[PDB]
Amino acid sequence: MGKSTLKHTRKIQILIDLPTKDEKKEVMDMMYQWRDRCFRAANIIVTHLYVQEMIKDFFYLSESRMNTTYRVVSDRFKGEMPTNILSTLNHGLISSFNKNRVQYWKGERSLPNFKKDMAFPFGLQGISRLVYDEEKKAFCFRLYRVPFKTYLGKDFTDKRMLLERLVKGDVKLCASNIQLNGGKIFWLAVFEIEKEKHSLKPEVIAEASLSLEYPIVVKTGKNRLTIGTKEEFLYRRLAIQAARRRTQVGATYSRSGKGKKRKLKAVDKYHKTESNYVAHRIHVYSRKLIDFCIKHQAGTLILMNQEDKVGIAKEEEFVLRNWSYYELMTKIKYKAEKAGIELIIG
Amino acid sequence: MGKSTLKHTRKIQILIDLPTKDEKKEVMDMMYQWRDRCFRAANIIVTHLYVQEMIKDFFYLSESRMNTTYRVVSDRFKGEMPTNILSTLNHGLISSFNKNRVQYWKGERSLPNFKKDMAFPFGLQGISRLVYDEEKKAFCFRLYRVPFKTYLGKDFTDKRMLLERLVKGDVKLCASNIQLNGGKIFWLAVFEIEKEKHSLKPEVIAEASLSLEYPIVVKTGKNRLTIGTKEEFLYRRLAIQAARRRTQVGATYSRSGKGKKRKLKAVDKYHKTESNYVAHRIHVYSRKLIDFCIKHQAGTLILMNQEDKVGIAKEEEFVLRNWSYYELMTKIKYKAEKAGIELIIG
RNA sequence: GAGGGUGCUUGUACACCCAUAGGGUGAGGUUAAGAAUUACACUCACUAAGUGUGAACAACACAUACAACUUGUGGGAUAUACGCUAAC
Ligand SMILES: [Mg+2]
Repeated sequence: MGKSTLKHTRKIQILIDLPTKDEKKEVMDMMYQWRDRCFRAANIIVTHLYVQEMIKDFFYLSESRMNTTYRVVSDRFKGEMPTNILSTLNHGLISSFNKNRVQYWKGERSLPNFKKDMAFPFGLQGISRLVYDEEKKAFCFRLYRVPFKTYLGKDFTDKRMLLERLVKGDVKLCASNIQLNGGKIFWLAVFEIEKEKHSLKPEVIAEASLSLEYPIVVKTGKNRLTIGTKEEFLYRRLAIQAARRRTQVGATYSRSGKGKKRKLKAVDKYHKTESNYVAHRIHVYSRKLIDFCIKHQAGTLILMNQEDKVGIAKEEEFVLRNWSYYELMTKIKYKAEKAGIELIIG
Repeated sequence: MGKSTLKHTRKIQILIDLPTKDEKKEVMDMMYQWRDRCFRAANIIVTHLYVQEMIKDFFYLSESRMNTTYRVVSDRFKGEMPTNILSTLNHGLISSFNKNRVQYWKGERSLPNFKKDMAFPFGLQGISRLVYDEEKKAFCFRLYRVPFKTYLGKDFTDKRMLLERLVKGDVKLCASNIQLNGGKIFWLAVFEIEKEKHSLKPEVIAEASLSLEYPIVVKTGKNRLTIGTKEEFLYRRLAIQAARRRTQVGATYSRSGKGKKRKLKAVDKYHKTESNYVAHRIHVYSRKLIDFCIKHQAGTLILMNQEDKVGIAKEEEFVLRNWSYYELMTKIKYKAEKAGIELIIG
């Protein structure tokens, strides 16, 4: 079933917030050792859990589920590797194996050997002091008593204000991972955002137009969305017309005397299919327009129409022509009134 | 004595020799079943081998095999499929894993993942009663007590002599496989064919360069040959790419509600068309290069990969990019090793 | 009219067909609505295609010029192309 909360996966840049470069090098090598031990532990856990699962087929093997494996790996790596990271890795791998057990038994998928370059996971008990510093103009935190800062760069994307509510507590932080790539340290962070009931805000405006290059163009707030293309909308129509043309040409050069209905029923069918295709196109474009209005909570929509240059002359042609091409005004009004959107014709 | 033979893979189409279509469909269904069971068995083989290796590593750090893997795949798939396929699959996977054991423990490689669309193996013990039939104009042979006839058609020179060599026993067959594709059965045979003897003078050197506005330019002495044209490699491929992009844009409102396979049914054609086209053009160029080497009795050919102005800045580009674009070096190696011509890189 | 079928596999063209094939469906899954029912770049699968004989959507026979022929496969909305498999 669809969960009441959505999940967003992002990749922010985490950097050592320490003054001395020697401390930075120490933290870097300790992170690298962390990833090495994480790989070794993860491979050992996945193979051991496979052995415990496949006790039937391992007859030739010469001699809850958390405790034995986690403790064995712990005593193997006590003092040289943090314990909560092992706990998070073990929990994640057991979740994955419980998910893919059937596939592994049937033989569809082989056992994925986690390589040395795995993005090593970390739990909630490891991260600390996740607060936004205005003096540094960035987010800062403490991972396992190691200071760290965020270098989001020239990012205008959702990550910044995601972290804003995250430090504001509106978002629960899931089991996230630290990835190392080419000396760059990223935080593969999974945020759980509660799906608030999107209330159609009556005060925010939306403008929809019948452009020349795109059939529907919609503008709402600081976002613009194009709906289809002339080529996409016209490919099937051109195919239908070409089929009609070749059928008529073949019939005109075919054998007569067998009835005119047998000669033109294909042409009539092709005409009907062309009309039905355009109707389906109108339906799907209107559906996407209303859907975009729903997700942006645009409670007010205007069909800004034609009027431009105070009565300008006729151009080449308008894709979807006017608002009354295929009852398009009616279809949009219908889907709006079922959605809960007031409509103002323009 | 050194190896005087080079392994070559051949695709021989095989039709099913039963009178009516009910038996044909039954045997085709059984053959699909064979392929599916082979993929499952191969995956289980790889998982078991990796688990064995990691358990050995675990036991070493804390403080026969072929028979075992063959036995486990047997008892998992006895009676539903022939037995020779599983043994050859076992032996091949064991050879590959014994070769890559160090990398797999270290972690620089990912464990193999076999899918439902693989060729399944069979050894030289599968072919029985291989004889040319005069009434049916085909070679007939029984593979695991299943009759099969060869569909060569207009191949009165190439594969008709290689298989006529097999019945006499002059040419040896290594392990083969079988591919199944859209109602067609293909046999992928690995033949050990001796190298041709040609009059080659090692003193004469034919210079070939991956440069110019042509794909590969070769010359020696005073003769020159340009292998292919830009309009036949880059521009034609750009047409496939542009058609694919148009199809991808047009697939957002293609037939929806039927999964991503059908919504992308038109896109997938151009991914195989472009791959096949480039693999054929590289084949033709790689053959037209070794052809010029053979024609003037060139004993060794030099491949100068760029090396322009001893490390100069990047120009726009020259066709074919580098000397391993689409296995052009990997392909040139075998056409040189068989011919006895030495290959020089630079 | 693109693109496909048949002409051993791959490529170019070629004769005959198919082609709204970016289409027409079916099964499973998720979702909303009081319902009809919508949806699903969710999973999976089916379906058109040479000539003569032949009752037949059985089968058989016939069915082009040029070159290659170390292979199979996964991912790829705007990531520039990456990885798995056999062999030397
Ligand atoms: Mg064909």
